[PDB]
Amino acid sequence: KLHDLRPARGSKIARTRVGRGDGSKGKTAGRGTKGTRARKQVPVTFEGGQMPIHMRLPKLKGFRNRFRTEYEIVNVGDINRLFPQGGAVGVDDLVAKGAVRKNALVKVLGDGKLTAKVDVSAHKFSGSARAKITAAGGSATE
Amino acid sequence: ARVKRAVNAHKKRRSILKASRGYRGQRSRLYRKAKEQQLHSLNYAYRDRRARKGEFRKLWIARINAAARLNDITYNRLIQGLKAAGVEVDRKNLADIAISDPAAFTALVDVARAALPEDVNA
Amino acid sequence: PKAKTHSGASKRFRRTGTGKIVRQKANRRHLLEHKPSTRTRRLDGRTVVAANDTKRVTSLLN
RNA sequence: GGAGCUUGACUGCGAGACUUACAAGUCAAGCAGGGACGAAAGUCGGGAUUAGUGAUCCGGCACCCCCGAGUGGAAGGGGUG
RNA sequence: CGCGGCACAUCCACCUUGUGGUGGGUGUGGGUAGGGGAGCGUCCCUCAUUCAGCGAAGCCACCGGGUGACCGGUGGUGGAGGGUGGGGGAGUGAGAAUGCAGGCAUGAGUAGCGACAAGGCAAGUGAGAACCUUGCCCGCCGAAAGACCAAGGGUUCCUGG
RNA sequence: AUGCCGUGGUGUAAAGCGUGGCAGUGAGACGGCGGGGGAUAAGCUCCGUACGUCGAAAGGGAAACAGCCCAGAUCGCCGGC
RNA sequence: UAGACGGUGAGAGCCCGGUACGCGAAAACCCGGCACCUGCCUAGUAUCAAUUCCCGAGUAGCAGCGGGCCCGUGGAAUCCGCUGUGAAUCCGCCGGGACCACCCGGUAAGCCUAAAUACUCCUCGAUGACCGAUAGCGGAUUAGUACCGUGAGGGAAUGGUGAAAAGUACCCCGGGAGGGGAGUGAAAGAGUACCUGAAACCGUGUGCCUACAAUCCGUCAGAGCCUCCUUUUCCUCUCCGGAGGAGGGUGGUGAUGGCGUGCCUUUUGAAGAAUGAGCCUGCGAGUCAGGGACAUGUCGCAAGGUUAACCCGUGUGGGGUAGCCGCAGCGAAAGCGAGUCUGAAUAGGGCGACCCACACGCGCAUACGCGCGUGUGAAUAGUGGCGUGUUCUGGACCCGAA
RNA sequence: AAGUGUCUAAGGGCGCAUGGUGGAUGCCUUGGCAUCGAGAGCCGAUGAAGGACGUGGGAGGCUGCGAUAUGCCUCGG
Repeated sequence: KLHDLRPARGSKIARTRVGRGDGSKGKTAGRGTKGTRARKQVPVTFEGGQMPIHMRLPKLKGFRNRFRTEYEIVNVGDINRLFPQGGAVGVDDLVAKGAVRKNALVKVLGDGKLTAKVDVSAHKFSGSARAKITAAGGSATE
Repeated sequence: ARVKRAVNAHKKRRSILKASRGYRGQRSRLYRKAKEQQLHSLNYAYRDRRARKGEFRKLWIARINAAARLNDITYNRLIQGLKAAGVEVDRKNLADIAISDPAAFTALVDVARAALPEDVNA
Repeated sequence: PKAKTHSGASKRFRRTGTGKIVRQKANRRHLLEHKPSTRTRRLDGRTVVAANDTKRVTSLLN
């Protein structure tokens, strides 16, 4: 019951109250100084006055393409163990098994020996994926 | 949750004051002045018990020297002789003997004198 | 209410697929007549963050 | 010090070390291409060495289909110098 | 060094042999800033349990206990809400900020008592009179300390208590 | 001479390295030993030592005494060396 | 169908006001319903040739100066405003991020539009791990009052008798207040200045030391008295008591000796002649929100995990798959994939994958292991919540300027 | 003769007993803060909000009230 109900050993760490005497933590308590740190927190960015690393280092080159359609990546080894009987592989089926993000286009990698002779109804297969699928005896789609 | 922090503090106040009783003026009346004195008093007790032990050695030595001089012998040669005799007797009870039974002290002096070799050469 | 990422850090540092951060070196945008190809090759490329400020940088990015 | 022929006062890399708070600086055998001197072996990624220099952002010239706010182009931006 | 009591690492042999502990050995244990670990205590909600107008809390004194923060018992005051344990949550622990609110101290029964116009006596009211009332003297301003208006104040004018 | 790097043994309890978490310091002083600045100066100031102490260390001694000599307090003891 | 709270002489289901629950509105108001009253229509729907007109004007758009939208005049679109100029009505005009051809979409410069959303002076009913008189609104009490200020404005303190006033009849000192004796009363040790009644502070009675002696006003040794008390010589009075005393042991006091330079802060450094505090009581200074971030410990799950807003319901439980982190990363980007990039290629290099005490099939090897598969059962992990420490924006540990 | 030699407390100190001052702690509440749900969300030239003056058998203030003045008339409780 509740009177036998206990917290887990090692959890429920007591709050270290700070400004409660010298035996508990101290009068200055961490801020054992008289400078800025004693009275206020200096921004983590500020180095001292010299140019911080944020301006000292050069700007990361390049840009970012707005029209970049990122594809989700499906492990053919995961196909091998997930559907050892083959038969048919749908995207709805793969997400039903939780192997890939929902509502997204996919790609197939070839890292893993494929033995399951199964056609895959999906998108954008790699050349090595075609090598493994045709090795098993299946067919690529898009 | 206001807690009214009086009670917890009062435990300290009444404890320190009841221990501090007997001190003169603003020592046995004021908490914050008494507190100072307990710190000084107890640091003093801390070193004074040890100094006390040394002090008692000084007293015992003086008395042994007095009785020894009454038997025409110095403390130096007295202890040297007793060590040569193996008489592992402390200065507390030796000084006691000096009062309870001076004759026993004289006997120990004769033992030391006989045990001492001959002179100051080696 | 919600953390902010330092925009310069997001525009200068690039996190990799693991717990590593790299810094672009480019002390080569002003004068390039006196610098040898040795020096420009030392600057060319991308260099892991030295371990002497990662405890700061990771908080600057996050 | 002196003389003849030349342009390596190059390209894309450079393991591994020194040094150093960091940035930064400094050396690097050897390899691919292509070339100079050399009958050859071999030397050459500026000056006997160390001083002659200046982070970031932004802007400018040339070049590389890298993108191109529905498409095809362009403005602009991006990469190398 | 010796003799006893606490503690921290490591080690030896064990019990649930890295969770957690038992017996023993060696070494270690001055310490601010600072890190880490393990705890006491006031208040409050809940659960189990419970003393309690045959006298709780709070407070006071005494005797005891714990390595410490602190705890218990007895007795007195008081007269209604507190203990034990497992948990939860803090407006949670004051000796100091020329700190704040309140009360009282030292200074100290010291200074000071307010234009360099002056009071005195008698009788009397009254428990009580230098200071009030009524008489008799003295003194002072008298182009103001006199006598009337305005502003202002807002009953301070009279009677009785 | 010392000292520094590295190497093969002996010896040692934790001292080291790497990667993380959280802070302090970022005003030093004195003495001894080498110096420089100064006047052959200073309780002056500026340097080095894996030289020490105080700072952050009580105790005993230097009459008194943070920095000198000895010595690093767990507690108790009317016990010793 | 009442055990919610509160009151009543103390802790009440059954004493009381009430609650559960059921009744209950002349009149007024609000809402809803019904009738009257008010008000709209003698159709432009459909097929068609496309000669003609129209679809909001000093408007749009353009130029200049400005605003604002992530967008700081910049390559600067959309939107709004000002100033000049100044078009068209379907083969039209504007927008789709300078801009232009094509394509999709909608037809501006005219009006109105409830719900979902926000707020509480005020009025209901309820709640509270909110306060209990120095707290809570500043204001529990003649409170935005007394009071300060020219004024705008600023802006206090004072709670509690006892169940019931039963507020001490009467007497006696005293001018009275006040006090004592009586008395009510459970109690006056609850008397209007009052529940409990600490400390500072004041004072009295009494045990002990002190007027030839200096020292943070103590500590440790430490005699003699005082008080409590055991044994005991002893009083034999003994069915009592233990008187006074030796010795022993508590609680006070303390002669006299030794030792010893207040506390905090800040300081290289302090007993201070560096600062600060007159004392006592009370008040008060590192905390919280966030599906924040980083790290760590425990607890759920297990290549998954997890739900926010929101719906239902009665306590905060059941649902809700939009989304997030992980799962494959590299590259400026296109892109391709265990490779990828620079690069003619990479022989090399930046980044990430793959660890055996080992068998079976197999090349090499004296022995030792390189490699493709199954295990001789070989190597492994993230996510969320509650805690801890730090950190970011939030008044950010507190107080304090000119 | 020479020497030893307790005893003073004017007035202070310490500790006990007993009082006073003060009103802290404890317990309480005619009182407030912050919230969920449900209403209302306007008043006013018909003289609003809010106020001065005045009104009671009896001095003053607060609440209510307005020369009809701690109240009037009507329907209900």
